[PDB]
Amino acid sequence: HHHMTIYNINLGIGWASSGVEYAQAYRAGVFRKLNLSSKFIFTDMILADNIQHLTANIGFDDNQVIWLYNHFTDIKIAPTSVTVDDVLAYFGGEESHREKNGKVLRVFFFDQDKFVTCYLVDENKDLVQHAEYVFKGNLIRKDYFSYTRYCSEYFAPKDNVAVLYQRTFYNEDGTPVYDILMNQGKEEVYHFKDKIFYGKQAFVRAFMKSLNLNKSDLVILDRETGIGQVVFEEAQTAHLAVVVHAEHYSENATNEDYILWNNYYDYQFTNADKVDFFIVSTDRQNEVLQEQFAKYTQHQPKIVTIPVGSIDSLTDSSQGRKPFSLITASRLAKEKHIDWLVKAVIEAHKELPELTFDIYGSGGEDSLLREIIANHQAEDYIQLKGHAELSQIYSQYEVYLTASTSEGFGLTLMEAIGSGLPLIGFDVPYGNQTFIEDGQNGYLIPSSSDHVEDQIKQAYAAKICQLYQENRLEAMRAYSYQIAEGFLTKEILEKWKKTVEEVLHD
Ligand SMILES: O=c1ccn([C@@H]2O[C@H](COP(=O)(O)OP(=O)(O)O)[C@@H](O)[C@H]2O)c(=O)[nH]1
Ligand SMILES: CC(=O)N[C@@H]1[C@@H](O)[C@H](O)[C@@H](CO)O[C@H]1O
Repeated sequence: HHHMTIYNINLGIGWASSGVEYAQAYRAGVFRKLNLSSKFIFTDMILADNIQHLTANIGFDDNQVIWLYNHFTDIKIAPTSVTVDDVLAYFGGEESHREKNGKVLRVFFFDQDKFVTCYLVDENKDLVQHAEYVFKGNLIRKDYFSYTRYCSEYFAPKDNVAVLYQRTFYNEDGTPVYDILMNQGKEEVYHFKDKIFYGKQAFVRAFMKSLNLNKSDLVILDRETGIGQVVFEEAQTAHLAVVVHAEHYSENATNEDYILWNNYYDYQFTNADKVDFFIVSTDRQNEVLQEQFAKYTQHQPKIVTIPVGSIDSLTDSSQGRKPFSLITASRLAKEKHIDWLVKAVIEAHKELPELTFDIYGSGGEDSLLREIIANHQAEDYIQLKGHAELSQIYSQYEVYLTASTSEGFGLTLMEAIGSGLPLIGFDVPYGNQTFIEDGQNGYLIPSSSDHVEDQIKQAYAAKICQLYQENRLEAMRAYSYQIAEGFLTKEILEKWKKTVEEVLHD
């Protein structure tokens, strides 16, 4: 490549990803619009799914995607198109019968000692994402497929448990490119046939060098656990930007003489002299971080404010908004405190029996949330919707609720106001203070460090009730759209263009 390329580095991606991954997807949308060459690199081993299925889901174009382990081969990022028949060709013939159970297809043979389990992309299609080969009860090999087999895993029995010892990655023609020798989940040795790498760091270094980075390239680092030093070192011949996503230090641990950074930034902040610029989503975080660099460190890095999201256009309700309908959208994670919202809604429902509350997202808090709902017999008006595509969802509702105690930005807050939702949330930095004008487009609720649950639920309940009882909904929605005009894609393109124009040239 001769053209400027923007390389973006993250660990992983899933069906129900965090805002970090969605922010990357927003950024990809911007780079496409600016007709700029970009790559989004993921460094995690992802085998449970075809990585292309995940990236396409979130909206990356296939040619914007680099997967670390695939990169050294000539197999392109692609959807799974291998069939059951294609799969069975890798294993010996003579099928006796099958068993199907959803996506799990087990193919039995007359050789009673062997069977193949296929894991289908779609229960009602014959596309096979990966397959498992079992001999006399023992798992021996797993193959992984896109348009051909790109990876095999090799297993041997120990105490009757299958132990992974080797992973091999292939080229299109079926020849192996490299083997990873495994030890209890650690990728210890990467054997490239004519050379060898010891440890993932060395492997990632080789990857970085394989990019042939030019001075006019930009490396943007989103997440970096395990690989920071190698990325930092190899990015010096290009330009290096670090995106700060969440709150970046611990207030409770910090005092006049000592600061405790967020673990995901400690490395980057310690070595800020190696970073060309940091990116933050709000000016308040910008100023906070700048001050802390001056107060606690010997660095004075460049820090630019670029929102991680933008709104293409405001979205109007297409068929109207259900009366008294409430929405929240997040990972079901402790730091979002959706349980406080559920209890608040149960309470407000005493005064407004028409209230409903839909909860979008996935996460380990689902068990607690179901328990609270069951305990109050609230199933008919409070529901978990799962992780969904939200673009058409928000404008079907009246008001958005958040009990998150901290947001670097909060993409669902931006998305919510872009669809004309008033917001009710805690008066906490940074996102809530960016997106909520108390009394104009919703309410900011004072937060306390002791976090008394009874007080919290009473406050949210009171505020929800007040919005409806004082007839504030029309005015607040209108004000949300007004705030949202400050977060439109047109503005953001210019911010990126400007930043890109400054890394290109000087
Ligand atoms: O059911 C859901 C819930 C969330 N999201 C997306 O996940 C991202 C969450 O980002 P945010 O900044 O709100 O929270 P984070 O997960 O970063 O704390 C947003 O872009 C949402 O649109 C989604 O697509 N479907
Ligand atoms: C809890 C928290 O701070 N989450 C931040 C979010 O506010 C921000 O929108 C996103 C994308 O930058 O990074 C997140 O993970």
